[PDB]
Amino acid sequence: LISKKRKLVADGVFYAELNEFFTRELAEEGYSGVEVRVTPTKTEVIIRATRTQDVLGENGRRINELTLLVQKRFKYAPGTIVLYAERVQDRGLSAVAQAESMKFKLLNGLAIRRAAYGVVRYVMESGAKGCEVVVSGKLRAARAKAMKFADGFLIHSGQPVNDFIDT
Amino acid sequence: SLVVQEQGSFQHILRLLNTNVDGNIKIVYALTTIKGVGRRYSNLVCKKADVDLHKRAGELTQEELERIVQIMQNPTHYKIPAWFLNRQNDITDGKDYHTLANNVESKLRDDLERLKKIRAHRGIRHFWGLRVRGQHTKTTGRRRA
Amino acid sequence: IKIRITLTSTKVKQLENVSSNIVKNAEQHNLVKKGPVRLPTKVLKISTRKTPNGEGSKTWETYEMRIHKRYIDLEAPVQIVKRITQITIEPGVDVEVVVA
Amino acid sequence: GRVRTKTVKRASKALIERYYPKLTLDFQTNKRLCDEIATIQSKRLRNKIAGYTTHLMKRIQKG
Amino acid sequence: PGVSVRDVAAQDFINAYASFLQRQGKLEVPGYVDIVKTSSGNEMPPQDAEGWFYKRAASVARHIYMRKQVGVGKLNKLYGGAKSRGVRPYKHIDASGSINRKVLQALEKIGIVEISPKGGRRISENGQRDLDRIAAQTLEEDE
Amino acid sequence: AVPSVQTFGKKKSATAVAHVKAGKGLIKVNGSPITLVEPEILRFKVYEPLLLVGLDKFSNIDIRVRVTGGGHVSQVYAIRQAIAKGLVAYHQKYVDEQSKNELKKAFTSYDRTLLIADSRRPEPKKFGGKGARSRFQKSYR
Amino acid sequence: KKKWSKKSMKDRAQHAVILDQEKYDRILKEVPTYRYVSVSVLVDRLKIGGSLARIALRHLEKEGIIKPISKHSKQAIYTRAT
Amino acid sequence: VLTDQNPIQVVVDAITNTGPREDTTRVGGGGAARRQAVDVSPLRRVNQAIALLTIGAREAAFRNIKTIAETLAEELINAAKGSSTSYAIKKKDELERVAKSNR
Amino acid sequence: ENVWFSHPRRYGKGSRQCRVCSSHTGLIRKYGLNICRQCFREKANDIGFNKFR
RNA sequence: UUAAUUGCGAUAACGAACGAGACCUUAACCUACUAAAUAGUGGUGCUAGCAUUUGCUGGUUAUCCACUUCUUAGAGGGACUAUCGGUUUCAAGCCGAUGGAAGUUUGAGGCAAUAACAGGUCUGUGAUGCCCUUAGACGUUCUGGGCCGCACGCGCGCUACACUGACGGAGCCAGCGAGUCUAACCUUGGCCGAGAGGUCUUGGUAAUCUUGUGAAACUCCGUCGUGCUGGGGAUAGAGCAUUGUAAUUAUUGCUCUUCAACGAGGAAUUCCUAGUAAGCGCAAGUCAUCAGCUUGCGUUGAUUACGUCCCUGCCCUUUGUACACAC
Ligand SMILES: [Mg+2]
Ligand SMILES: [Mg+2]
Ligand SMILES: [Mg+2]
Ligand SMILES: [Mg+2]
Ligand SMILES: [Mg+2]
Ligand SMILES: [Mg+2]
Ligand SMILES: [Mg+2]
Ligand SMILES: [Mg+2]
Ligand SMILES: [Mg+2]
Ligand SMILES: [Mg+2]
Ligand SMILES: [Mg+2]
Ligand SMILES: [Mg+2]
Ligand SMILES: [Mg+2]
Ligand SMILES: [Mg+2]
Ligand SMILES: [Mg+2]
Ligand SMILES: [Mg+2]
Ligand SMILES: [Mg+2]
Ligand SMILES: [Mg+2]
Ligand SMILES: [Mg+2]
Ligand SMILES: [Mg+2]
Ligand SMILES: [Mg+2]
Ligand SMILES: [Zn+2]
Repeated sequence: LISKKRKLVADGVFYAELNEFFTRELAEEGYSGVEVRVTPTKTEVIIRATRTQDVLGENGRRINELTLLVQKRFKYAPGTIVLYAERVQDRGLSAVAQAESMKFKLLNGLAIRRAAYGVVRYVMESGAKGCEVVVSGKLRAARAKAMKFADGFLIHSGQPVNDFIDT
Repeated sequence: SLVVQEQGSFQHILRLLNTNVDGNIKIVYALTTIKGVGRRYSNLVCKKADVDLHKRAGELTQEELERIVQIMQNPTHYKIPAWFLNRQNDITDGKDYHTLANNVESKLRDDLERLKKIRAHRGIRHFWGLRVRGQHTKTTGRRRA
Repeated sequence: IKIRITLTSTKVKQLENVSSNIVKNAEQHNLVKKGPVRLPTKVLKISTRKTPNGEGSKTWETYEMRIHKRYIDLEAPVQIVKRITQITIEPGVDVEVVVA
Repeated sequence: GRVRTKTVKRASKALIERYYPKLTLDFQTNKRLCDEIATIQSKRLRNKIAGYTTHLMKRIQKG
Repeated sequence: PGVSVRDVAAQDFINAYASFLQRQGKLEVPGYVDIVKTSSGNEMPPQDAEGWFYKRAASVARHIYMRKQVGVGKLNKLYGGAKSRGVRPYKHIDASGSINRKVLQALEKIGIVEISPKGGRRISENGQRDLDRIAAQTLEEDE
Repeated sequence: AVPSVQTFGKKKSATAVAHVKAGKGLIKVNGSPITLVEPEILRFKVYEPLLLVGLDKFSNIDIRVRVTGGGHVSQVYAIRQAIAKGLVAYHQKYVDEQSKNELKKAFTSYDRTLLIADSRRPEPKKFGGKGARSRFQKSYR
Repeated sequence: KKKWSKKSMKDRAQHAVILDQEKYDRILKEVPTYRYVSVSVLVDRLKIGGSLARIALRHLEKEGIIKPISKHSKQAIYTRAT
Repeated sequence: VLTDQNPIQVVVDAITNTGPREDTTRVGGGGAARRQAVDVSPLRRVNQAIALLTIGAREAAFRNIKTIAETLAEELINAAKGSSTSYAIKKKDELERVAKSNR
Repeated sequence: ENVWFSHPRRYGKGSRQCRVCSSHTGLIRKYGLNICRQCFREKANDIGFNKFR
């Protein structure tokens, strides 16, 4: 018994809160987005990741944990919410995943140029038409400066950016 | 399309409530010259006295002027509804008056005196000569006097 | 039997696909209907200063959400009713079925 | 200004280079065969290409 | 040929009908007349003051003859106007409600309008006849 | 049945629908004859097509106009546009085409916007100003 | 407080408010010879007020001395009838 | 009612009569720049005529009892005759004299 | 105690806060999303709000 | 030559990429498609009034019938400077006219390159390194004040200095939008109240109800009459209401009274080329209440260029430089 405007902005805020929760929790598992398909009899939540085995855990233990967390937080009834996991197609064609990989490499201690060029090589090997990586901040000094690593050609203007570019 | 010539008893500036009221202008906005009397009050009393409002104040009779003065001096006696009045539920007696030419200044002044001797905020403000209705003083009332 | 089906999506293509499959189902079952009535797509606007802080040229940004609403009226028995609510589901498309 | 870009001009040059015993001095049928014989994403660009092909065929009819 | 309120200018009809009502002298005037402004946004009361209730009533009668149903809210919206708020910018303020309410009550008692379903007031049969005849004479005054 | 057409005249945000059938020559506007459009001068602005083509061409037909949107001037322009377009539609469907040509020629020779709507539309409002093109005021010191 | 102005006063005419027989018969003998008559004329000529001018115009048009050609409010336009 | 001619003939006569034919303009090479006299186009003549007439009527009807309409009538009639009492003709002759002096 | 949180928070800038940043200034209260304008600019494409003009 | 390193082309360069453009959204056309009591129209039933001689104006939810011109959208079409004439090495293109809904890249926007500023922001962030502080804490919370405080100086604005007008009556026309759930939102209608507003109900989770948002400027009739005047309405006194726990340095609204400067604004300076400036109001944002502000919407709708590089700046080339935090 809610207007459709507020219904849809609530759907959007729900998707956003779920995305933020999952990109904070499953960062070590290649979380590359989520889909939310509501339906009669339930709402299903399709996570798209790489390490689906680690997302599932043993006996679906972690999936059960996440279903329970989602239900308790969003006031769903037990059984009205379901979580599925899927191996994402084209791992190289996913910016969030490569960014998380860069993050973990730089935290483990790898060097900036090595990491960024590994990323761009993997992407352009994965059937892309262009990739760009920008690392900004304090790099071997106090004064901050950016480093743009790139291969192939990219676009910056127009609706083709919303269509093709993944940022 | 009314043209009556006139008879020469018309009078220029007249006197009432200790105010040199102007003739040669209609009676409502003429009576507005009296401090304490505005457009609404004067229109209303000139309606209740049944004097024609198309008439100029200098073209009127002493009995009409006295009727109007009597009305404005005790208006509630003539079915004036007690919310046209500038001093209602006054501050001391609880009755409803309507101050006029010099009583307006005297009453304002004794109000300020009450607040000053009470040392109320508005009285201190009036004494200092500042704004009292809570306005901002940073950019206005610079050459206020 | 007086059913209204309202679809309240943001995705015009998915909405029109749903409408098309519904109407062709009702047409191959040969059910009298009032065709898909398309209400005005309502635009939800939010205007915001582009900047977090206050300095700079006062640049404003209007974000929009277009909500597309369709409704179809059907005369239908309970079996076709229950199966129609069984099916005609796609992501991002919200449906409401009401009788009378 | 109504200056055409090199996308339009190259496309028209190719269409003339390999479809001359064909499209004529008429924008309408040149358009209706451009959408038949080329893959163009937008009607606006299709019509620009058709117009430039018509202009070039007018040029070709005289020398 | 037949005539109606819609075949004559509104000013002419309203003047004629207000004169008819003032001459008939039976409708009403509440008693707070010759005191009031007709609007919280107006600055002075009406200037005629030998009437103007009949003008308001004629305007309301024409309005309800045209329309289907109205209320005191609609009439306040219609007869309101720009309140000069001194040094601040103007603003729409709606008219006084007691005035139009008592106008409609008097029009009911004299039988020109009635209460209607779907709320509000509606034009009655004898009131429609009255306005039509007044319009006919308002038009053929010009002979 | 009776010979009947229905047309529309337009302006900024006003539209005037006009039913035109066969009748005895009554020209109404929302409830009322054509002589009460109420600017008192755009009345002469709306008489124009009648006065141009001759009132004999309105004797056999009934026109009834319903106007909504805009303001008084735009409503008048919509009314005259709708009247002219409905007359032309009637003369095109029921009368022959030569009369339509003569009528259209007269209307366009007097004024182009009698049959064709003005394509001028409001420019939107942009920030930093009270209007489309205007900016607020620049302060340097 | 510098004003940056001139503030030149005026002569302050004293147009009449109510008439007598002299102004009345002056009106009655001088509203002819006027090819255009209106409030502005009856104030730049005879020094009556604008209200008196309105009333006198209605009066004279009642009798028939001045012919009307358009009586739009805020601008009354009369000529002389011969 | 006054000046029983066609009033359209009157206004076009006014426009023709109060149209400045010669006017000045800054011409120079930089620091050496003067107000040199030049001809005036007919469209600018018409526009300046209308502007002068309307401005004179406006600032005449301002702060006085006469109306904008009769002030404009005064202006148009005096301009069609040639008066030197009208704002328009006075400005016209001023500009023409200045341009003559600055030839 | 009973004075720890005594003051009412039924209205005003204290009764609301962003569901993300827990901030009282700059709330978008339209359509019942209750997000600061900055976090809204961050999460708009996720929520379904986009720029077209 | 172009708005455009946009193109013609020339050519120690060739072939490419980014940006521009193309693209997306929106506004304008479709009496051609799909349809639609959540938008309309016509007719037929019932019905009111005037005329009566057919007719004119209206109302009418379970009267139906028919349709989609207006309204809504979805898929599509349409303009591409089309045709013609001039002008140009006679190429890109430009100018004019005709047609057309539309011929300033159709109009307005969104997106928007490389390189940078030691621009702003740690007071948006459970974004953050370092430093400081960390229990009589700079955490958190309660009460009360302040952020409004005023001899003055600047910036954005609102009101106005009046008749192209103020006032009073009538007439009377929009569009963008918002709205209640575990709540109390937008509120019609009836009654009371001068007014603000109060009260009894009602509809709407919304193309259906508020809302034809019966807006205002505007028009028509009258009053006023060049008088710091019925222009203007700050500054003050008193009272009545509403929001809120609480209004006292007035939250705001209303009534009466008081009725200040201001007589078109000096040196200076801002915005603007068509449905644009300007005038006019309306919705939303903030919001318990508080618009003089902003974001958008529409209503009425001018003058004047259609040009130049004189001032202020921008771009490219050549040129000089004792400059490189770079006149
Ligand atoms: Mg009014
Ligand atoms: Mg104003
Ligand atoms: Mg504007
Ligand atoms: Mg004047
Ligand atoms: Mg019927
Ligand atoms: Mg040619
Ligand atoms: Mg563009
Ligand atoms: Mg920050
Ligand atoms: Mg502050
Ligand atoms: Mg500013
Ligand atoms: Mg005033
Ligand atoms: Mg008025
Ligand atoms: Mg509307
Ligand atoms: Mg400047
Ligand atoms: Mg508000
Ligand atoms: Mg406050
Ligand atoms: Mg603000
Ligand atoms: Mg230019
Ligand atoms: Mg040298
Ligand atoms: Mg050096
Ligand atoms: Mg130096
Ligand atoms: Zn936030």
